[PDB]
Amino acid sequence: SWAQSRDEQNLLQQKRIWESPLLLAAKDNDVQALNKLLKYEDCKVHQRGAMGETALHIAALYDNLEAAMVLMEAAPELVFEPMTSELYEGQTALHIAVVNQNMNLVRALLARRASVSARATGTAFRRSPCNLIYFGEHPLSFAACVNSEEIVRLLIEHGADIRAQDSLGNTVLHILILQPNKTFACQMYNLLLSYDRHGDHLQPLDLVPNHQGLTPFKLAGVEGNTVMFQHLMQKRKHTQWTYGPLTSTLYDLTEIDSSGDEQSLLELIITTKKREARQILDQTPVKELVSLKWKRYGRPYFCMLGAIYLLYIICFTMCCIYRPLKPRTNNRTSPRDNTLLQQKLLQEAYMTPKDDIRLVGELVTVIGAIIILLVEVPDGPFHVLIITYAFMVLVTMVMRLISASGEVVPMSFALVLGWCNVMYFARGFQMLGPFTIMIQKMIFGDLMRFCWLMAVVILGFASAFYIIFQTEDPEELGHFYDYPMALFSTFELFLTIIDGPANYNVDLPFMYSITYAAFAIIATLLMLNLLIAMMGDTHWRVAHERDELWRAQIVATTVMLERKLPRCLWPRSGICGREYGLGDRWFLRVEDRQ
Amino acid sequence: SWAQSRDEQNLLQQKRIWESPLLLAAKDNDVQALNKLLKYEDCKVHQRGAMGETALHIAALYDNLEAAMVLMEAAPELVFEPMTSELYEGQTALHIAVVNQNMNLVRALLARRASVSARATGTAFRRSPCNLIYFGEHPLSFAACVNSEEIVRLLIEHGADIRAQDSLGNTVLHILILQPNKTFACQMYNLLLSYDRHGDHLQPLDLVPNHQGLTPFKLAGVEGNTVMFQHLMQKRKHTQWTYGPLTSTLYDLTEIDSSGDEQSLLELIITTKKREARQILDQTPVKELVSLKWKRYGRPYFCMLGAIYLLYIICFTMCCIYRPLKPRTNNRTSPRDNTLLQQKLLQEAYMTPKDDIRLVGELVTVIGAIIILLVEVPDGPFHVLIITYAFMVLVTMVMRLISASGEVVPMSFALVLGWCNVMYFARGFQMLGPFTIMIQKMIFGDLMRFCWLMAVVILGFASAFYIIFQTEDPEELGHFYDYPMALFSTFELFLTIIDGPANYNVDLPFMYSITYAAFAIIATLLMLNLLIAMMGDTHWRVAHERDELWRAQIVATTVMLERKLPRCLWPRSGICGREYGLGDRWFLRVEDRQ
Ligand SMILES: CCCCCCCC/C=C\CCCCCCCC(=O)O[C@@H](COC(=O)CCCCCCCCCCCCCCC)COP(=O)([O-])OCC[N+](C)(C)C
Ligand SMILES: CCCCCCCC/C=C\CCCCCCCC(=O)O[C@@H](COC(=O)CCCCCCCCCCCCCCC)COP(=O)([O-])OCC[N+](C)(C)C
Ligand SMILES: CCCCCCCC/C=C\CCCCCCCC(=O)O[C@@H](COC(=O)CCCCCCCCCCCCCCC)COP(=O)([O-])OCC[N+](C)(C)C
Ligand SMILES: CCCCCCCC/C=C\CCCCCCCC(=O)O[C@@H](COC(=O)CCCCCCCCCCCCCCC)COP(=O)([O-])OCC[N+](C)(C)C
Ligand SMILES: CC(C)CCC[C@@H](C)[C@H]1CC[C@@H]2[C@H]3CC=C4C[C@H](OC(=O)CCC(=O)O)CC[C@]4(C)[C@@H]3CC[C@@]21C
Ligand SMILES: CC(C)CCC[C@@H](C)[C@H]1CC[C@@H]2[C@H]3CC=C4C[C@H](OC(=O)CCC(=O)O)CC[C@]4(C)[C@@H]3CC[C@@]21C
Ligand SMILES: CC(C)CCC[C@@H](C)[C@H]1CC[C@@H]2[C@H]3CC=C4C[C@H](OC(=O)CCC(=O)O)CC[C@]4(C)[C@@H]3CC[C@@]21C
Ligand SMILES: CC(C)CCC[C@@H](C)[C@H]1CC[C@@H]2[C@H]3CC=C4C[C@H](OC(=O)CCC(=O)O)CC[C@]4(C)[C@@H]3CC[C@@]21C
Ligand SMILES: CC(C)CCC[C@@H](C)[C@H]1CC[C@@H]2[C@H]3CC=C4C[C@H](OC(=O)CCC(=O)O)CC[C@]4(C)[C@@H]3CC[C@@]21C
Ligand SMILES: [Ca+2]
Ligand SMILES: [Ca+2]
Repeated sequence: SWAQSRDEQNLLQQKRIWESPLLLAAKDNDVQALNKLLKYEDCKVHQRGAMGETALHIAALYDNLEAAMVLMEAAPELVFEPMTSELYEGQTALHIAVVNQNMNLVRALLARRASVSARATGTAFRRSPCNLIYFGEHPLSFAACVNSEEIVRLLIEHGADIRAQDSLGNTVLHILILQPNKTFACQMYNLLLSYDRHGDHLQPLDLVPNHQGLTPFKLAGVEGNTVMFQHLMQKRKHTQWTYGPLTSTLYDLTEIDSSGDEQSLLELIITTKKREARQILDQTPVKELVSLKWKRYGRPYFCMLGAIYLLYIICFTMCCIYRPLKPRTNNRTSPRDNTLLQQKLLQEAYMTPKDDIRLVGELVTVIGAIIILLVEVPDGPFHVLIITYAFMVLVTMVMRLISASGEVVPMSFALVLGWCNVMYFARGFQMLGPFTIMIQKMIFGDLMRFCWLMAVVILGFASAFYIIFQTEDPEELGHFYDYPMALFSTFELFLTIIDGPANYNVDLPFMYSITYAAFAIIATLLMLNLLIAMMGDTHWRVAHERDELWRAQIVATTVMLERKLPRCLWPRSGICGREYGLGDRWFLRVEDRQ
Repeated sequence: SWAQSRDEQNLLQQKRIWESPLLLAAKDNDVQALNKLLKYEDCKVHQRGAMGETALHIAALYDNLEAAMVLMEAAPELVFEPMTSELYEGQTALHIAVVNQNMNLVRALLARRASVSARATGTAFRRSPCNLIYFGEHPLSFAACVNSEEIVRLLIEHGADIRAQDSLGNTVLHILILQPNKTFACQMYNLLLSYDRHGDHLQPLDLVPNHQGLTPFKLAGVEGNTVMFQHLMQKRKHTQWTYGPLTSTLYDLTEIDSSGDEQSLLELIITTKKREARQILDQTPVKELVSLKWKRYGRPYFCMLGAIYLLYIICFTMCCIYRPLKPRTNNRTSPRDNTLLQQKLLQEAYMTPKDDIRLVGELVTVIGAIIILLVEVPDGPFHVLIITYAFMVLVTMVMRLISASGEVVPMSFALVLGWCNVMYFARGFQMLGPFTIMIQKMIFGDLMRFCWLMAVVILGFASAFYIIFQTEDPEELGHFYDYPMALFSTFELFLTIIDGPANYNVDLPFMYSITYAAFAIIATLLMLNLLIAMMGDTHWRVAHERDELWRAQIVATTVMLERKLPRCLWPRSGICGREYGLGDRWFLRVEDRQ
């Protein structure tokens, strides 16, 4: 399909080199083969192939200085060449010898008036996961990424705009953050900003956003580039006083903190898929800012929401304890029919003043449900449950207003959805927070992978056991009446949570006692203690990084509280300017000791 | 509040520097800006701000030699300056340039008759956890802590008392033990004691106590400073003979052992909150002294107390086995009323001579209870239980003397409080001692953190299950009658200590079998084996450091036995002086091999 075609275009490129001898001698520099063909007939000086390549392209792509130079006097009208077939579209040979770091050949290109503007918008230059280089779309963006100091100075002299944006809006400082060698990215970064000693009006190149709106300070935090992040912090510092080993220092907090309706750096670190971005979250202004927001305004508001939710769940719980039951009207259709009670009706529900006090609690309940949805629906996993909990009150609101069957099951959902959301509020404690991360990674990581192997062993053995108690007396190790019940027995004999079956009274069915021994060795010993050994590794894995998993829970919570509460209750953190003479910016003081 | 105000006072300091140009040019040395203002109008030569700072202070705090010297001829009447607003109170600039290690500027201060006496009693110099330096309150105490060898010699020449005590009584040798760099603390320590070649009367500076009474030998043991501790031991040694690889050595034991009613070093290491202090407990005189006290007098007395307590608990146990029961008077109020017996009365209790022998045992019991309280109340966790055990005998003493209901429950406390105090006496064995440390750290470390998450899952599911068996026949998986009993069922289905419920006889309630499968995956597999993986780490953690946890149990026990037993049964450990000609001190011989 796609990658098949891309490999075909590589060898069909290899074919048309071997077709034309001018294209062939461009690869291996046979100057004899070159200057024979040039002193001959015209012989297709700009004939293209599948990709749009030329002989000057191939001599550059296979590192031929001499074969290219002889071709230059032969045809100087070429050099402005857009290699263009949908995947290489825009690329020049002046792109090529820069990526190959060929300083002699790009000198001859800039001698013949090369184009340091050319936008390589071909799909092998997009920022995609299927293209394992992203160097930009410009020669100066190419020269920067490959650590090519000489050429970088050379290109700008010939008119290479340091400010030019590619088809994602990224400047060359945005592209240097995306490079995998984080240390060599730093040195080429300063060389481009040094040359921006001109042009300080309109965001002097280290404030210019892309189409996403991010600056190179905020993009280093989103991409997790901590080395570039600690570099750019030094511009946003201010040493204040150095009394011995003490040191006071102000941090800038204009792009780190919530400037306005813009997405702050703490919002973008939480709302990203990249895992390395959460190592920004303990750097020297950020860790102090989160601790200041949590200890002074985040933890008091979170504990008061945790207490109001705890009373509301009791005010839910006590109403569904006292739910309208009555003795039944009809009688037993079977001896197995074994209810002794029945749901009451709304007409005869609220008769006493005792029940008048009850419906207060249920009106506290239902009003709480529409408050939840009006908060949440106009927008992690506890978001899903609290929407499901509000849904389950408004289900059994509807079912009682038309007085129908099965109130219990929408409530049977509701309690465990309701009370396990108190475990949400366990993140407000250092020593209880990452316990819920353990619970998740065991379910979605260890249960949901091994569960398929457990259920295969169930349906194997539970069918195997149900043909042994089908032709028997169903009260006498009646652990198997039904393929439903046999899936309920073997689920609870795998786990050893009910008794391993035996009756020891009657002449027992034979093949069973062979079979349950086969079962109990492989289920209750081998595959149950597989899972216990699995989840023991998950516990060890999450308890190891337990501090940094809790800190990411606090940043997620503090951002969530700050956006939704009104500004008159969440004061802006830090010390304001304009009275201490620093600017209108909002700073933060940190004092340390070395 | 507090730290908010402290940061405001740092930037308001930064404001009033930027207000007055004399204060501004004190920071960055603009001598031009200085000598313009000085050849002008008087212009407030000693105007203060919020903190009481001066221009000579700011030039010293921001390291200006030249700006300070020009200011000295301008106003030589300053230098005696008490910077004084409640938090900086007492501090001189002569304090400041010493902490900044500015040897040229303090030369010009001592040229202009500086004050090496000044007591920086401001709250930013107290020994508090919120001030992360404690260098003392004096310039010589400052110069010592910052490792400033040159200035330390210089100050004493200008009359810096090495013996001066700050507002906690600590001398400079006390303050050098509190410094975090333990190796550089040692070298500056000797330089101050070398200069105490004068003044040997009245405790020659290495015996002088603070207001707590501690010497620098005993303070190094309380603070856990093992490097300073092994240093000061060398003064308290005596090599005795060196026969080949053998070596005999006497240790001093005047401050290590219990000199009298004073608090010995072994008492202060146990009664401290610092954790590093228990690494003193295996140094070369201390480890031999504890082993000598334990093997010769501690372990015999502890095993005899462990045997007398074991007989007393049997003498408690057998009486509350034979407790006054009789057949009941009334009859069954319900079929569920199912006692077949009743408490007897004190009148008809002691009728036979068999019961006369019983009350002997109970008088052994009660006398044992008031002995415990008369021992203990006029003063760790086994202290709390043995006071609670003595309380529970004297509860059921009172209840029988007025012949009332419920003897059993104060006794039901009493047994498990009584017999688990035998586990106290497991510290008298090397291989049984730190088992009780495991039991504590699992309860207060692993249970009491995760218990909140277990109970949340209980009330979630046990409410969820109790609405499924409310409208049923309560004898048929009657594991749920009551929200009390449902909290008792789900506590014992979480733990899988009772059978996972099933009846398999009647048409079963439907939503239950969905729900218990939801429950048994998350309770009996996921969250129960969370705790087993948690407490397995606690076991590994305590069994790793199991020798040094047992040795701290012995020091705690030996000190406790020695204080309470009379002196005529606990002889003073070691070899006395005054007959072997060493002094009146009590020494200890150790023989080793290298
Ligand atoms: C990890 C997730 C695992 C999910 C599955 C775990 C189980 C959850 C499944 C279902 C959840 C609950 C729904 C009930 C469905 C069963 C219907 C039933 O029992 O009816 C009948 C049986 O009929 C059957 O046996 C149907 C089952 C076919 C074999 C299993 C395939 C389904 C899953 C496999 C997919 C492979 C996935 C695994 C590998 C990829 C009942 O018969 P009876 O009334 O007793 O008749 C008496 C006979 N007499 C009349 C002669 C006297
Ligand atoms: C994980 C592995 C664990 C083992 C699990 C087994 C794995 C496979 C093992 C063995 C596979 C072979 C199974 C043959 C079964 C047919 C025999 C028969 O019909 O029984 C007859 C009984 O008479 C007997 O009991 C004779 C003995 C048969 C089994 C011999 C020991 C097998 C295990 C040796 C050691 C194992 C070596 C393990 C390797 C270390 C008939 O029974 P009945 O009572 O007369 O009446 C029946 C009436 N009914 C039909 C209505 C009910
Ligand atoms: C780690 C420590 C955990 C502590 C809690 C663990 C549990 C220990 C708690 C208590 C210990 C024992 C005391 C008994 C109290 C219950 C009273 C009761 O059952 O009465 C009644 C119910 O009423 C209730 O349901 C009250 C419980 C409200 C919800 C739970 C809140 C309390 C704990 C949560 C605090 C959050 C802390 C967790 C997160 C921060 C009994 O009802 P009935 O008689 O069957 O009536 C039949 C109805 N009929 C009349 C229609 C027929
Ligand atoms: C940790 C997770 C473990 C799973 C736990 C479950 C989690 C959530 C799962 C599912 C949520 C949805 C629940 C819907 C229940 C309502 C249906 C109903 O009313 O039943 C009817 C029965 O008729 C049936 O049995 C129809 C089948 C319903 C369930 C289908 C399989 C669900 C699990 C698929 C596989 C799971 C996939 C798991 C992912 C790998 C009514 O019953 P009745 O007998 O006719 O009479 C009732 C009388 N009574 C009211 C007095 C009692
Ligand atoms: C009816 C009376 C008693 C008024 C009180 C009702 C409260 C019980 C509810 C109403 C809506 C509120 C909620 C509003 C929305 C939020 C979402 C929040 O969602 C998450 O769990 C974040 C998910 C994640 O990050 O993993 C948790 C509950 C919270 C703070 C609130 C919890 C409690 C509140 C105050
Ligand atoms: C009543 C019957 C029909 C089923 C009810 C069981 C499940 C639907 C619920 C109830 C309790 C569980 C929850 C309990 C707690 C966890 C932690 C987890 O929290 C996190 O996301 C960790 C990261 C963070 O907190 O930020 C999210 C939900 C999860 C897996 C669970 C999701 C689903 C579970 C199995
Ligand atoms: C009535 C007749 C049988 C006389 C014998 C009574 C003994 C059973 C009791 C009386 C009070 C004594 C106690 C006195 C006080 C101490 C406190 C000691 O406290 C602790 O557990 C230390 C706590 C800790 O360091 O963690 C334990 C028991 C002990 C030695 C004694 C145990 C046994 C004694 C001899
Ligand atoms: C009868 C019912 C109502 C409750 C009785 C149970 C608890 C009150 C007691 C009985 C046994 C336990 C104790 C058993 C032994 C441990 C070891 C622990 O010993 C230590 O302090 C270790 C350090 C040292 O020994 O010096 C202190 C008490 C502890 C946790 C326990 C404290 C409380 C427990 C749970
Ligand atoms: C073995 C564990 C740790 C997890 C492995 C896979 C589970 C995801 C599967 C295995 C088979 C189970 C099923 C087994 C049979 C039941 C019957 C249930 O409804 C009924 O038919 C019985 C209701 C009644 O008896 O009235 C629906 C699905 C359920 C809980 C199960 C759903 C999920 C389970 C736990
Ligand atoms: Ca059982
Ligand atoms: Ca069992």
